[PDB]
Amino acid sequence: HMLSDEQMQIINSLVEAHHKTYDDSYSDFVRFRPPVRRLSMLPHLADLVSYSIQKVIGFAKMIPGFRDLTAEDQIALLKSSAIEIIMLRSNQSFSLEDMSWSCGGPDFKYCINDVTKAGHTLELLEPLVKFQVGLKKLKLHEEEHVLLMAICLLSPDRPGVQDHVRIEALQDRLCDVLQAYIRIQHPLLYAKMIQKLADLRSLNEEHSKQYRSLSFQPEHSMQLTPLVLEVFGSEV
Amino acid sequence: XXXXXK
Ligand SMILES: C=C1/C(=C\C=C2/CCC[C@]3(C)[C@@H]([C@H](C)CCCC(C)(C)O)CC[C@@H]23)C[C@@H](O)C[C@@H]1O
Repeated sequence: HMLSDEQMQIINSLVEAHHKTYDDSYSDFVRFRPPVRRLSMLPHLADLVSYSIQKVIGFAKMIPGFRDLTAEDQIALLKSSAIEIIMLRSNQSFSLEDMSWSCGGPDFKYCINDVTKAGHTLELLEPLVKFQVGLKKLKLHEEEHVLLMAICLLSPDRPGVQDHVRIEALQDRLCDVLQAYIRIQHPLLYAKMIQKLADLRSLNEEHSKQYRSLSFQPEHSMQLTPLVLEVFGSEV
Repeated sequence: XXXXXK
């Protein structure tokens, strides 16, 4: 029912790492290819995701103990979970009032129909919005939000992971840190957030399906970015 | 031509 100094520094490190890698102004969005409302939104949303992958990579490298894993394990964790961290970190820009991601003005307001114009269907998008709504209703503290992202990233049950025991140890430390934080700050919540990680596994599965079909169409794959082709690609 | 792992 108390946080140790080492647990406190882990929280401080993860929150500061998130502030370094998440810009609430969304001012870098003007450097993306402009949004257009076949697959007219694909250039903009590909630049958006590729930008976010860079931010997730930066956030991951500042998770305490992450840089001590082997480089191959760091990459395997990133490739398998990048889309889950992006969906998770996107909750900050999601809004319950209009059910969309608002990253500034109307140009950077991403409705469900916009992502339809990036090659995705309702099978992915309807559960994704439901995930955003259920996550938004939890009213997570910033400490809980960033701890959930770090826990999701350090899941050992990913393809290509070698040192499954060390990643398990790191994730357990973060789960312990998170469980002690929830105890102190709240009067249930831990189980719900762990359930959100199971939702992300399902969203990940559906996205990779729709991305794979998208990436094999040359007129569309040429609209992606080099980083998106690596992270979401099949080669390893 | 994942060295954004420096
Ligand atoms: C990125 C972030 C934000 C929105 C995330 C969104 C909204 C648009 C549609 C997205 C991008 C989903 C798409 C299904 C992903 C499709 C990517 C691709 C076309 C390559 O298959 C995933 C997350 C959704 C904005 C800001 O919160 C930063 C965050 O970091």
